[PDB]
Amino acid sequence: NQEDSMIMNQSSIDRGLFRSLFFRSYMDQEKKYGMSITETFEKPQRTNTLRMKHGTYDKLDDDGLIAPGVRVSGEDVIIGKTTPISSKRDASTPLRSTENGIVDQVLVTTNQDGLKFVKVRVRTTKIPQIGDKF
Amino acid sequence: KAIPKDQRATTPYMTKYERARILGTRALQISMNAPVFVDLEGETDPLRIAMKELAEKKIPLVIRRYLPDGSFEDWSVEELIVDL
Amino acid sequence: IFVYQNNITPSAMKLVPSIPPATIETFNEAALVVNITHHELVPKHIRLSSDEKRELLKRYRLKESQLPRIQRADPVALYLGLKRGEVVKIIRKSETSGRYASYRICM
Amino acid sequence: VGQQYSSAPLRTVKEVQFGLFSPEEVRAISVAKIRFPETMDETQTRAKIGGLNDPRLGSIDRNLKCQTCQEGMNECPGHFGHIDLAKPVFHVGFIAKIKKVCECVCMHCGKLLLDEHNELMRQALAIKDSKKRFAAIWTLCKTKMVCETDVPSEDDPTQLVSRGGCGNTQPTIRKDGLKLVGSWKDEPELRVLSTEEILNIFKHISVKDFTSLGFNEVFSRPEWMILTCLPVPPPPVRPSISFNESQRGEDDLTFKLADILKANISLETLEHNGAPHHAIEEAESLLQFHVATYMDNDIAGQPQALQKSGRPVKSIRARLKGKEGRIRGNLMGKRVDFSARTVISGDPNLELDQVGVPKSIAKTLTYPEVVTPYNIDRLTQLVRNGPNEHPGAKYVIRDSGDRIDLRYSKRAGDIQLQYGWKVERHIMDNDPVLFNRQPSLHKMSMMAHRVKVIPYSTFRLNLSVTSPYNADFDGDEMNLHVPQSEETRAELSQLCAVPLQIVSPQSNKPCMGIVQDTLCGIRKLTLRDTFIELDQVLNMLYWVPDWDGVIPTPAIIKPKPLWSGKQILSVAIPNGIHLQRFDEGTTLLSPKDNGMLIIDGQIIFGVVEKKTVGSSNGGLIHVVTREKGPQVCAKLFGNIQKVVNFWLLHNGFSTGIGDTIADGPTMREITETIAEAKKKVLDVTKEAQANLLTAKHGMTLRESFEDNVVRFLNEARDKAGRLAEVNLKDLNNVKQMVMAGSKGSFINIAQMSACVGQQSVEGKRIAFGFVDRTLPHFSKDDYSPESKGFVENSYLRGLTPQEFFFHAMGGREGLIDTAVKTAETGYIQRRLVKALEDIMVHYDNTTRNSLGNVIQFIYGEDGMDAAHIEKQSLDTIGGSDAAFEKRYRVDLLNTDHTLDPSLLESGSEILGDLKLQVLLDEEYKQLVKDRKFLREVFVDGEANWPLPVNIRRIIQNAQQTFHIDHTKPSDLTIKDIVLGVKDLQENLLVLRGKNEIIQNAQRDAVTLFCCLLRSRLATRRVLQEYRLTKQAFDWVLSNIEAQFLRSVVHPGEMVGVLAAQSIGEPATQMTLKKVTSGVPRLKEILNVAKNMKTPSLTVYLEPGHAADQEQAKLIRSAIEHTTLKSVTIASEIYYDPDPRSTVIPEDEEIIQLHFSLQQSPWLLRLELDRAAMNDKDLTMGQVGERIKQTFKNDLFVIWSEDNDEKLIIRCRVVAEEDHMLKKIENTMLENITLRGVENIERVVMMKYDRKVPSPTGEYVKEPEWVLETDGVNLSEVMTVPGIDPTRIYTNSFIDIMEVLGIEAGRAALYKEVYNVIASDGSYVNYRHMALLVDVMTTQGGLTSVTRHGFNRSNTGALMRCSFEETVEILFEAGASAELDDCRGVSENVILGQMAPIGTGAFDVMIDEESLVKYM
Ligand SMILES: [Mg+2]
Ligand SMILES: [Zn+2]
Ligand SMILES: [Zn+2]
Repeated sequence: NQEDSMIMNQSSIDRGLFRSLFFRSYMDQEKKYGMSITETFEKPQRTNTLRMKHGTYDKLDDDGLIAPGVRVSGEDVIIGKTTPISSKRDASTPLRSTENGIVDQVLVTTNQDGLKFVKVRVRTTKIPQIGDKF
Repeated sequence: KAIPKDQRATTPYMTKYERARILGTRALQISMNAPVFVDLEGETDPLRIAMKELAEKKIPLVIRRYLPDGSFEDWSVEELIVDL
Repeated sequence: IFVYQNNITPSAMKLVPSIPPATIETFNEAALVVNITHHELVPKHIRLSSDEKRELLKRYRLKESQLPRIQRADPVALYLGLKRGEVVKIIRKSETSGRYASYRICM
Repeated sequence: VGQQYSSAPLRTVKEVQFGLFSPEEVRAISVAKIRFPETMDETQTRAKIGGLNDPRLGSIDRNLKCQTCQEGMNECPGHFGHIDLAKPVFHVGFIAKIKKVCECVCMHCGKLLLDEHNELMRQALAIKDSKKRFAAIWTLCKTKMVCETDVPSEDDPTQLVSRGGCGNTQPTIRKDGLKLVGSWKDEPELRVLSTEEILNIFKHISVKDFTSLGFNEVFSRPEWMILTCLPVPPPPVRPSISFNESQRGEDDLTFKLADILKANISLETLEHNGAPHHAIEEAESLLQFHVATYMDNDIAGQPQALQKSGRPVKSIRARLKGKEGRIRGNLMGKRVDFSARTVISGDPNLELDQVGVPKSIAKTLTYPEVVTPYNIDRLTQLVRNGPNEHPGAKYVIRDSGDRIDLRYSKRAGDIQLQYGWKVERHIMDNDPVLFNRQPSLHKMSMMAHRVKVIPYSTFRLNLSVTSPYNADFDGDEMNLHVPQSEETRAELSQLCAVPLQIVSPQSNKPCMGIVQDTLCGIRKLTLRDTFIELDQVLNMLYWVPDWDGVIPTPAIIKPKPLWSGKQILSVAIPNGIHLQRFDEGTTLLSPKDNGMLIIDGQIIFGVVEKKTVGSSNGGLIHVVTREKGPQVCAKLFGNIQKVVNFWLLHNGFSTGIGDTIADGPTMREITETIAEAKKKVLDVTKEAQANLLTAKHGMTLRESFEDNVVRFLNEARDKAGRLAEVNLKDLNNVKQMVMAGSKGSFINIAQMSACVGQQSVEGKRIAFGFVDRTLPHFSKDDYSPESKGFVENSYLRGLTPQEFFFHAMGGREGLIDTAVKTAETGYIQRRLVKALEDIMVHYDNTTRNSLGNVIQFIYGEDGMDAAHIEKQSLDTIGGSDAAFEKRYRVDLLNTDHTLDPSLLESGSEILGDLKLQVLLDEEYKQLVKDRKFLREVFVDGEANWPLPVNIRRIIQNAQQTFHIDHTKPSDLTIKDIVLGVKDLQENLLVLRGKNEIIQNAQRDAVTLFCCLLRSRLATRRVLQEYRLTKQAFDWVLSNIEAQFLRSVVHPGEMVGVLAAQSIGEPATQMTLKKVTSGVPRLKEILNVAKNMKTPSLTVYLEPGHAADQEQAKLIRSAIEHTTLKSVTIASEIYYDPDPRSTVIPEDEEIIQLHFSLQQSPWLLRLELDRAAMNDKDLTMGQVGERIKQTFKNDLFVIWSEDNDEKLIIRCRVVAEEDHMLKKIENTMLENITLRGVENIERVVMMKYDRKVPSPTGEYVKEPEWVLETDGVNLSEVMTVPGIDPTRIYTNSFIDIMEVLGIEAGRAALYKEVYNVIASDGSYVNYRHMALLVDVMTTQGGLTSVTRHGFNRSNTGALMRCSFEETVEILFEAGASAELDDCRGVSENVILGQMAPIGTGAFDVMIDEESLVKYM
């Protein structure tokens, strides 16, 4: 506890002492080229272009998304977007490398243009650590 | 061009710097599979063996002590007093 | 050495380089009132000979450059009547030594 | 390091010959033709043409094709191209010398206007400095703006020289961004000095002529300052950052090249075809524009030329300019591999040299050990663990250099390692790493620890190392760097280890102290009052890691076996230590348990706290490092912490509101102390109202009350807190803290338990931010205690709403100045360290640098290693010349001065001997020699000076390591002692030299130490006081000798960087009969300011009359500037046409007196103040004759005398005079000096308490008169009868060196800096400042610590560009074909080389001969 620091009762943290939560959102759209060429929202796999990310696509369903409630890991795909060029480049968006957690809400709407908007949430239980600020 | 071994205003003591670089060059070479001029008496850390080399003062290194004017003087590891 | 009350004509002082090798030094009465040199703050300044100067560079392995240079206008370098090149051996005192030899080359 | 071998020989970068690109060479040096801005793709068809990209430069898209060089992407350095400009262009920055040379060279023949016929031009041609040769030539030739066809010879004037032809006039060249403007005259015709016209002349310029300027016909000609050939930068300078694949990605540099390429073929169209002339100058000026734009956009030419994005466009200048601008953020500074940043936490279990390293960080950080038979087998276990198990390996590098990435290999378990391979193993337990807490302003801020792979995600550290790093466990973020070279980890372990820097070279004191819990626990235990019982004692004794397992005798064994808190602490303390302290309340029986006595690692008495276990010069810390060792003492920090804290854990400590409350009536007494001073407030308040206030010297009446009213409010603010200070018992948990020192001060007790006090901004007691009142809750005109910002309440009682708001504003200031000075100080560190960089200690035992220019001829004027020095005492200066005689004089001829045969075995026979007393004469006479010597260097008596080799400590050890019984006489002969020193005196060496001067400045260097040597080892003091044997004496001489040759400074030590890193570091901590308070004062001296914020001249009285009160009473008004403005109330003009008769009745008789015992019709009458006159003590006759002799014979004076109450001085003169007389009164008041030297204002008197040796020898106090003044103009103030023109000092260091030599300048500058070291009380050894002070002196005068002092001098082109100005500095390196030594720090830094710093200085080789011997 010297030069400003402090000791903590873990057998108390265990009950709910300074137990918290933290929720992160993710954004992406079904971006249009004009000539009715749109990025595809699904689960891409190699074939023609193979310009893809390295994470786990395997967790996502076939609407190019994980349904909320699944345990996300680290660098695994959360957003499945395929880039058509003149096939399967790819512009999929994965989990932030640092983070971990569970999917909270998988929101999908239409923008002012009507482009398949995605809003995924990453629900983590931040617990008192050996060097957290208080 | 240089200066001879007689005529040395250079401290006859090894500098804490010369210690660190001899004991370091021997640490490098000895880890680089180089010949060991001391008996490996239970010693296996390259840098450590190099230390028991300056002890047995059987390091073949010679220090080129350059004078800021241009010319220089030579001193072997044996030649330097280690009161460091 | 000319000791004027107020000043000298710039018409006159152009007649200073006129008689070489002989050097003509000029000092106003004003700074002479008090001995500028006899100060607490200024240590000894010594005019070092051709051989004394050479020896300095030969032993201390220096160059015409490397030396901690001195002003010509230094109230000392005029009180000693110093000219360019001359070495000034200065014996300053130390809080951690007592004495230390500093050498200056006049400009 | 580059990737893939090349048969090319490898080497150093020994010179960097800067120059200019010959538009001739640019063409040859090009592989590419660069013709069109169609960059890459041949009409979207994904490739590249003869355009901007790879017409033969280097391909993008992970491909070879780089004109035969190919080599992929990495190992493929960029390949330059070219582009021929359609018309010459003024190279943006070289536009300077273009205007300049043009004013020197005849714009007709290409010959300098002036030559070898003009004497000052000759004087210039002679100057051996390449740009100062220009400096004079420019100033010279710009003048004569007509070249001479003929001019008279140096011999006779009727005899002319046709030297060079053409007599045509030169223009008056002035800028216009991209085109110069001439001028010649009937009627002025200004010529459009065009690029084409200008370049021509430059070609013609005589070799010898551009040679006599800053130019070169091999590296940089002036004819290349104008571009015809632009080199096209390759793509790894202007990248192709493609989005996915079918999307562009060119850098803004590729744009401005395309925008030039457009502008080149535009000027080509107009030229090659139908010429539009005054439309061609547009495509020309745009090419001229974009070539000047693409290099620099951020210039004086208003258009920053924004690209269609509003972006100024990435100027090649903006790409190299300061911090993260290549030189200062990508070259001098970098982002490195093998690094780790983590949160910090405290630790009572780690050794001083150990670092907290979480598992994950140890598993992420790799070290490459070479497969040698020593390791191999264990590395093969690491190899079958990979990066999951703590000890494992990330990669395994083959003999060939193929990365076996253990993590995914198919043979990852197999791995059959061969020798010479490199296994990239995790960094593990007790390995070396560079741990660091930002900013790295201190040598001590970047130190090396020992890995101890702990769980839990934080970087933990020993709590004694909380101070040298600047640590606080509020989640501080620290760095970590993993060495890879077994040579590099040798470099950490030998100079960067924590146990080494225990003792601070920066100030000659140890910089690691025991803190908080350990600082309060140790004192709570080292008391007479505290004891421990066997069960808890045994736990405490075992807790010492290296305890002998020996149960010490319990001091009390009566009706309880008890162990004192000191007999258990003595256990950790190493046997052989000697420490004697002593204080006020110490009497060896120390009733107050005061002082400190530790004889042979055992406590006798005293209480351990800051004065022992604290980071102090005398402190147990310091003692143990010198007297026992470094990795020995760092163990002791651990031993103590472990044990003190084990006892503290069981004794317990807490601090609550109970502490803030003083005993009942003391709290009442506090509001009595504030009330009595509140009455002392109304005293002055009532005194000021009726104008009875005696305003002091150099003080306003408004100021006089405020200055005094503050005094009694703060006098009582202090004594209010003092009441509660000792009222709070020995038990007070807060008193206990401050007792040891752990955390807190008296002020704290004051502001918490008694009263807060006065709050002020800019020093001003919170004034009237409204109309004459403090706040709208106040009455108009309230200067009251509470009104101008005084708090009577303590934090406990709770402050009132008002008492709280006034606390906000005063605290507000203490947040601003933090942000301000912490940043200014940051720039102040930079400057000191960029100036003192190159500077170090050499083998000549001299102080040199980046060239070899000497600063000091012996480092530190002495030649010792900064920390080896402990404040030693010179016993020879002190006492009366009689006390000295008793203590030192030995006279073996007199019965009453002979050393009795109780002192030496020879004592009875050594008496009455001729040559034996003749010997002693030299002994006492050399001491009397030493006496006055030390009394000349320091005439203030003080003996407590920083001197190497603690002679005290050696004898301390001798008396208990030789068990000398001061019962029987010493064996020694008088011959043994006197001479034994006379031989030791020789073997104590600094400069090892064998000549004259090297032997001479050597004697000079160890003079002081020798005077101390002579004080202790003097014959009497040796046998009378010491009673030491020949054996012990020889040990005393032996131990002093080598301890001294260890004290020699190590050639290489970056003494310069170190001087700055001991000045710049504690400058930050500065929280600041009136001067500039430390911080702004420092920026005045460092920046060398002549426009001083606080200029002050201090004069000491004339030698004799020291205490003469009246002497200063005369000099004062004789030095203080008095004006007619001072003594005058009102100057009026009347119309008195008659000389004799005065129509004024208030003057009617005044005239008739000073008249009887042609002249002006306009009268100038002016009234005087009797007090203001009889203030500088005046007469109307004084004033009268003063003005009389001012105007003299053109203006006549009459006046009323001091007897006459109408204080008037009437004046007249000799068509038009109403305006002419009104003109006179202007000069009259402002310029007519009446008394004293001008500028020198507020002359105030001081009875300066001096130090003079008494009539008996005793150094004694002398109260003498000194006139301290607010004015500086020494020039004549020195030439005064009543002053000491030797003691006379001034603030303006400039004014010192000006009038009294350059070696007195070094002086005024030093004194002026040491009184900045005392501006926060803190110490810095003389050597650190005396180096910097010598830096701004060794030039020949005074130089600023800025880009126009050190960064503009001699040092190589790269050593200067590394600070303040960059692209700029490098531009004059080019045009004036400059050169880099590659001798300074900054030089090798850029190149990524081993600079000649410490370990890098000397070179190591192997003698086949010494190598062959061993076998
Ligand atoms: Mg901080
Ligand atoms: Zn290439
Ligand atoms: Zn001409």
